[PDB]
Amino acid sequence: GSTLSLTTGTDTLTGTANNDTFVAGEVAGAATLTVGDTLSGGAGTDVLNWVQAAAVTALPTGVTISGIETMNVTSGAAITLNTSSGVTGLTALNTNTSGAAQTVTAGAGQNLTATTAAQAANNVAVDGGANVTVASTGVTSGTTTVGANSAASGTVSVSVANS
Amino acid sequence: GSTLSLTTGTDTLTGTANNDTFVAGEVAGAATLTVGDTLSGGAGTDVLNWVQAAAVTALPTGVTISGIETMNVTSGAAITLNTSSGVTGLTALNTNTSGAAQTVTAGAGQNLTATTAAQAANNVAVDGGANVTVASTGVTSGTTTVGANSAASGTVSVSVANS
Ligand SMILES: [Ca+2]
Ligand SMILES: [Ca+2]
Ligand SMILES: [Ca+2]
Ligand SMILES: [Ca+2]
Ligand SMILES: [Ca+2]
Ligand SMILES: [Ca+2]
Repeated sequence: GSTLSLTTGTDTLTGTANNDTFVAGEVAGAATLTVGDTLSGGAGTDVLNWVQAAAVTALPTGVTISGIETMNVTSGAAITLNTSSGVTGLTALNTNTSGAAQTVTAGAGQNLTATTAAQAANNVAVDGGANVTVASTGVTSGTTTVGANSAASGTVSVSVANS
Repeated sequence: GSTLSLTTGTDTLTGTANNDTFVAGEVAGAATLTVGDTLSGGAGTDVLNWVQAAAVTALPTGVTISGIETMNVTSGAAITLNTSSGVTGLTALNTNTSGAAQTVTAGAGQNLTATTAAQAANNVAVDGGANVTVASTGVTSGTTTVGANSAASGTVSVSVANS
């Protein structure tokens, strides 16, 4: 497939109907998933990689992801996002912190996986989704908490490591 | 092979499975190894050249280097990096200072070489790696120190010149 890059602007990106991958990285340390961004996939080998130094905070205004099967979200700080709306066609959501909190809610139909390194006193909380997986290492004080607001459609699989 | 250039953005670079070389220089004196950069090698003639006026500090968030055999790191200031993770497939790490400190840790299986010109009162400290080599010139006050925290798998070979 083809590889498509988001900018610090408003992007209107449309995939090849093939193995295509969407990059929502940084530009000068400025986020590229931004207001009004609309992304569209085509055929079923579609990936969105969202990577940011800054904390993920929510989906930004007017953003719509569609036809993209896998969403990877990685932050230098906390993640807080909800994906029960704006996002359609998403089978797999993977969220990644190292050393800060996570507060994620997925739509049913989406397999959530919340990987967290060096969790320390930070709290993971996840909700909704189809199959959920929590994978937390370096844990300490941190609560892990699943389905407190909305249960999973499928299986829960927490795992937690402490040193 | 083919020759691939990193930008001040998020790069998704994939080698030919051949003699390919990856350039991670500067753009306006802004680093090109940056958040979310993912690099991928293929076959075994793979080189990453990372060159920066600014001190090397750590691998940036979400960066994954993979399938790349040789990593060259050159800085106008200090180097501090650990490569026992994030980097996979790495047989050779070479780090280069001129007139500032070095604090490097390599994974076993990786041959470390820490070359330092005009060391002066700056301290070299290295750890881990397979074969390690320290090559220090213009030395003065500077301590040289190997395996204080983790020994080498193979041979140590320090050499130190003072004027
Ligand atoms: Ca597609
Ligand atoms: Ca954008
Ligand atoms: Ca698709
Ligand atoms: Ca880059
Ligand atoms: Ca290659
Ligand atoms: Ca290779």
